[PDB]
Amino acid sequence: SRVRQNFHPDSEAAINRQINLCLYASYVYLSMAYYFSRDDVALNNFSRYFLHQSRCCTEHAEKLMRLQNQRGGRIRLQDIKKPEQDDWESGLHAMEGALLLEKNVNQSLLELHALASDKGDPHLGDFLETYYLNEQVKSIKELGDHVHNLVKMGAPDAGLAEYLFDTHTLG
Amino acid sequence: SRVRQNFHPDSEAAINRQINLCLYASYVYLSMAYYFSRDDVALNNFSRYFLHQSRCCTEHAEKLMRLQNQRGGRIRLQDIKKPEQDDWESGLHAMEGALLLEKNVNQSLLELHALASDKGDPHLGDFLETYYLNEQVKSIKELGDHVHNLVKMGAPDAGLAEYLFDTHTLG
Amino acid sequence: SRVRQNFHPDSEAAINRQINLCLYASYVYLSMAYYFSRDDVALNNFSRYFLHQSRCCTEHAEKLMRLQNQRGGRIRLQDIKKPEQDDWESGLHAMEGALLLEKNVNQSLLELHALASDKGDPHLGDFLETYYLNEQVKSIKELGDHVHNLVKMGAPDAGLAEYLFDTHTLG
Amino acid sequence: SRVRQNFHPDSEAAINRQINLCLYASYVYLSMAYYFSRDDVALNNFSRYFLHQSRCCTEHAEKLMRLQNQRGGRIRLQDIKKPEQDDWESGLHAMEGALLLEKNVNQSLLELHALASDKGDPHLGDFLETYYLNEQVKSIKELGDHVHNLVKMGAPDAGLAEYLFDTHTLG
Amino acid sequence: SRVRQNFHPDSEAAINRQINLCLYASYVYLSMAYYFSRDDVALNNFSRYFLHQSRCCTEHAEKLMRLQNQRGGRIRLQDIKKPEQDDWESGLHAMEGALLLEKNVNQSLLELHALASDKGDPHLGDFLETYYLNEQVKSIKELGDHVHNLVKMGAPDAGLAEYLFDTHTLG
Amino acid sequence: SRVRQNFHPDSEAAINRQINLCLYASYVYLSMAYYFSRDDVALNNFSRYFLHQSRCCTEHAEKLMRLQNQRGGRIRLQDIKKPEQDDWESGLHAMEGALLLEKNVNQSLLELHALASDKGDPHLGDFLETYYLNEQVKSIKELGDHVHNLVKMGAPDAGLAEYLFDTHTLG
Ligand SMILES: [Au+]
Ligand SMILES: [Au+]
Ligand SMILES: [Au+]
Ligand SMILES: [Au+]
Ligand SMILES: [Au+]
Ligand SMILES: [Au+]
Ligand SMILES: [Au+]
Ligand SMILES: [Au+]
Ligand SMILES: [Au+]
Ligand SMILES: [Au+]
Ligand SMILES: [Au+]
Ligand SMILES: [Au+]
Repeated sequence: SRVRQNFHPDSEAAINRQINLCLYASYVYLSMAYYFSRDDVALNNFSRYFLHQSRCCTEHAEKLMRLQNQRGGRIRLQDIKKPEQDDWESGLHAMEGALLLEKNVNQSLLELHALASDKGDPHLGDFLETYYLNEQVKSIKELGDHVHNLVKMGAPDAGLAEYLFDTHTLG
Repeated sequence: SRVRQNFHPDSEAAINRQINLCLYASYVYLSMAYYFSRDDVALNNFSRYFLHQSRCCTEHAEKLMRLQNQRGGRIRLQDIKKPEQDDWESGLHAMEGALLLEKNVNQSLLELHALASDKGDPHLGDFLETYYLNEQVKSIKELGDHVHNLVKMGAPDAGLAEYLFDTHTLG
Repeated sequence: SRVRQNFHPDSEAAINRQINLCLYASYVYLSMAYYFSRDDVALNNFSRYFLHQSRCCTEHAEKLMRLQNQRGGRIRLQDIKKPEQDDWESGLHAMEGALLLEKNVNQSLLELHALASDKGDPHLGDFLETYYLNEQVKSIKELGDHVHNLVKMGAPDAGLAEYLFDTHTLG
Repeated sequence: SRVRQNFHPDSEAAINRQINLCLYASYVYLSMAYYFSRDDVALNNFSRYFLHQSRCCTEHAEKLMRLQNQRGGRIRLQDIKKPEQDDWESGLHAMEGALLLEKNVNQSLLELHALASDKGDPHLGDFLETYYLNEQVKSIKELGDHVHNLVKMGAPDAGLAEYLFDTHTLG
Repeated sequence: SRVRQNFHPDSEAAINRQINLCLYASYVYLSMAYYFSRDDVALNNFSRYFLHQSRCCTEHAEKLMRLQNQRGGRIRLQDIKKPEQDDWESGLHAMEGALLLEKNVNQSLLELHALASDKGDPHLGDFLETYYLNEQVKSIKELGDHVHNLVKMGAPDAGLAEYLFDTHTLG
Repeated sequence: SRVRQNFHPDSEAAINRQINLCLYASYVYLSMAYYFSRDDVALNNFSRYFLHQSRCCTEHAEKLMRLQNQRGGRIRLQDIKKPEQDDWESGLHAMEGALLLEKNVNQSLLELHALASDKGDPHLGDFLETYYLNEQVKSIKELGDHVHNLVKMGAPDAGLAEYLFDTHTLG
């Protein structure tokens, strides 16, 4: 590419892997969003919350695709794997699944940053720091908060817990 | 499900297949969108055009997921297959690929409508007619228009054709 | 902590030390602020200037406390030592004391950044770069400017110097 | 000091002690504020509530420093001791700790007022009455209200109590 | 300098070299801008485009001069060399020359960043990342886009190519 | 050139020399501007004043480049020489240097006008009269005013002089 400069083939490949992972995380969140609008779950603010999470991950996936083009890399898409479950069991189980998902996404981003550093690619390092790493920390912290409150309130077995959390925290 | 009524298991399964197909079509269009923002393609209104196509297909996929929940069906997600190509070759090739994609999506919707009719599900039939069938006809017609003009202008080999089409029709 | 990831115990401890140092710097500046509103000093814009410096350091201390929580560390507070003097002697002496204070704070931040780099913590490195390191450089530069002008004007012994600097530069 | 009049050295010293105590109370409240934004506590309106308490105590400390200067006294700062705990255990425990803290601060203010009266310093007595004594009574009453409601709701062991109090009373 | 801290003499010297290079790039772009307003070239949006490029490089040069002062370095100016050509031959030749110029400027910035990293100067590294490295990537990508479209349209020999590109892309 | 009329080759060459001289004067003023934002000079309105002088000279250089194109001449750029000093010593020394610079620029413009008159080029003569000669007289007069006041105030050795001039005249 006539724009390519200081852009290692390993970084290009790692960006393509991260694109797939952010698309996958978007899909997991979409699955969770529509679990909570089932007639036998019906927690509409959990639904809205995870739909917003899904949009955020889609935006980050697209920004990585833009980055690939900006640097002269070439996007290579792969299948987006279906999520591990269609039935997410409870508000608490979904929040815990989201927390684990984001820590896995965070680990991948940190490994991508370490690669960028190894290859002396400060543009890529800054891109990750500016748009990904602190956003990931904020989301993980928020999910941790939500898990804590749900557990303390007695979710999933206490009948009022997820209902009240849906209407107060996620409202 | 305590909401389920007149909703055949075959229709539920066929809705799950259509959800996957609309997500797949969304992915194809996303792939096309970022092909046109490559530095060696750089047709930004083709890029915008296919990104909009992608959003429309995502909306239709989500509306089918909502429908499944509304009727008491259960969403079952599957892998979203990667598109057939990462390199879409030209503006004309992409428009022709999109036209073929939409005719395939349209055929699936029409088969879904025929199933709904066979199972005496007028709610499902109306849902498809109201939100899917005429939108598909409009999009196919528009893609046909675009293919015709691109071919007549001399795309892909004529150097001004896709450039001028990008700036005039898709601008 | 269920949110903790890639966060080294040394970094957590170093953050707790920096919190104490930023609180201490806030206290020094508060002391300076109220020195200049003594009836036998009465330089109200020096007073306002150092009060603003104090608020800025309090904000940075709180942002480090927020960071500790965001990353799953645990805040451990220590005594905030009283400043070295209650009588800051003159506008020039206070500005020189502030310059030395900020260089000490800056050195601590740079050592914290070097630790973050050693521990492969790019989130922490970026946090320091984004919110602390350039703000410190700007403040040190401004204090250098003020010291230069005060010295050139003949502070502290020239009777008009601090009075005129208070009303023109700090007004 | 050429402004000093009817201002007893004991009152000056007692004002310096009260400044340290109000700064200490500010620090305790800051500690409490950031306890409630831990991922394993996550009661953000408790956090906001105690942060506001902290700002109020900082304002009262500064107003005492202003008073010292207004009367021709000389501010003598001392170390601000760290709070007794970093882990405040629960919303109820923190509210009870705050109530005890404010009664101790109130006792010190009342002793300061008695000193002012003994030394025939009505300006100092009025300053305390106008800006400190009724504000202290209001805050103690409010903390008493909060403690009562938390206890009645079943805090800290009842899972919904602090969550609901956070969102309704402190929201 | 009484403000100088953690600022290596090599970094100071390298900043002075980068200032000259950004001023030089500004001069090249100014030369290109007025080539396109010749009566025998007369592509006024090419002219505007390169004038804007020139202003951007002047701003970056001045920001490096500000940085030198902020850190306590001392600006040392050198001759600004005249550009390689006064006659830039065509819109396509100028865009290709600009692309090569920016890659050379980018290489210098990346080497400056590597120096900052070697000398443990995170303030300088962040300054380059925040204000220079991503701006350079964006400009190189845009120039790549423009070169691609011009080539595909048949520039410089096809009579309509640069005229149409001037009025559509650069308008 | 098909636009060229009554435009002598000597005038074209002399215009190219004046372009270089106005660019050089712009560079001198830029150097002066950033001398006054050194931490050990820190006269920010001197800095602003000379930056404005620099922009004015850049505008006049560009207007001469436009003139060359308007008349069918061909711009030939040369190196822009670095200024005589990086350290401008004082506000007074810089103002005196600027006065000498502008008289040299003025002499060149007057010689250019005499050439235009010799070659019977009234368009060029009017261009110089309308945009250059009275602007030069105004700037020289202003610099003379500033030099006079600085000298009378006791610059550079009197500590208040440049400080007060910076804040009152140049503010
Ligand atoms: Au993601
Ligand atoms: Au997001
Ligand atoms: Au679709
Ligand atoms: Au659509
Ligand atoms: Au601080
Ligand atoms: Au600040
Ligand atoms: Au207090
Ligand atoms: Au208060
Ligand atoms: Au530049
Ligand atoms: Au720029
Ligand atoms: Au000039
Ligand atoms: Au001017």
